Amino acid sequence: ATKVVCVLKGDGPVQGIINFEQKESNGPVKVWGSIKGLTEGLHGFHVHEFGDNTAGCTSAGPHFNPLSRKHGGPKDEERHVGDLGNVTADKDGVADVSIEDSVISLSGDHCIIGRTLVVHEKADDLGKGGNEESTKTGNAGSRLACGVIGIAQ
Amino acid sequence: ATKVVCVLKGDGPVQGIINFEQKESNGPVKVWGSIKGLTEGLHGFHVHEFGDNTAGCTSAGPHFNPLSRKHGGPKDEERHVGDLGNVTADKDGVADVSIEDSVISLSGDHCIIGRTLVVHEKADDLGKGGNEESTKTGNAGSRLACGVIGIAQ
Ligand SMILES: O=C(Nc1ccccc1)c1ccccc1[SeH]
Ligand SMILES: O=C(Nc1ccccc1)c1ccccc1[SeH]
Ligand SMILES: [Zn+2]
Ligand SMILES: [Zn+2]
Repeated sequence: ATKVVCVLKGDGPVQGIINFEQKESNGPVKVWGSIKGLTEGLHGFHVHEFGDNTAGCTSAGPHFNPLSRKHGGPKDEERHVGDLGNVTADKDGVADVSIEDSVISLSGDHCIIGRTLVVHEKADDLGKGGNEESTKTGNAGSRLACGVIGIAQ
Repeated sequence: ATKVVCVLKGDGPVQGIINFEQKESNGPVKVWGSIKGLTEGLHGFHVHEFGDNTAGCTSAGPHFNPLSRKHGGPKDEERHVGDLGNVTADKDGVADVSIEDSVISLSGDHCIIGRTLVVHEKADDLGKGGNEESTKTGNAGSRLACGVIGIAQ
């Protein structure tokens, strides 16, 4: 019943449209849409803390982390609320996105409305890279495109 | 205290940053920042319903209007929640924005988080233009720049 949407833009050629939908407050969020202009393979896919694009995607701050946990894959107990893991771009540079997540929400204290969705330069190592940056960002590199997560029709 | 922010971008040169601060729930909201690339004079300045940028500023929908009223100035009893009236571009094309509104909120029913701020091509006539368009849009014309209203540090 709660419908939200995010348009991903950055300096470069990466852009996309991601829909979010949640039927029950406590229940899962379906995340789906398309992203084009990516390099083929995995790209880190995260909700960042701030709906702030004042200095581009950098202003968005870290992965949304209300419970002060270390970075992980979406399936781990130890993760950021914003840890949606990876999306996969085909050879034409298009990632078809379809995720269900039960840690993000479109209501309550884990609500992601007014926060930033970011698609990253390279693979999220899901906290398994064996360095400090692995358990903070997943070493997914720079922020290619982002947008503020907003209420849709 | 809640702090939110909006970056205004469009197809032309209008660019700006607008901060929103509310110290207590259903308290007044301070709106302040800077917009540049505006023609000298009054520009309609409204929160629109949808934080949806899929089709540029057009997909923002109409003025945020949860109480199903007609368009007016921010000081009118008959207004949209999104009716913030006008901002003034000086002779350099810069609008230094500073508004206090008690109808918009950053919590509860009148909350503008995940909605869209739009600066318009022309003056908001505050519903006194003597036509249908006046009682819906204030004849503010086209959407020069918009942004989704997001959570700030
Ligand atoms: O809904 C929100 N909070 C909220 C907090 C506690 C209980 C119920 C609801 C919210 C606040 C800001 C932005 C977006 C949302 Se969804
Ligand atoms: O505030 C929100 N929910 C909410 C829930 C319970 C009490 C008060 C408020 C909210 C939801 C979506 C967007 C923005 C806000 Se501010
Ligand atoms: Zn993380
Ligand atoms: Zn209006």
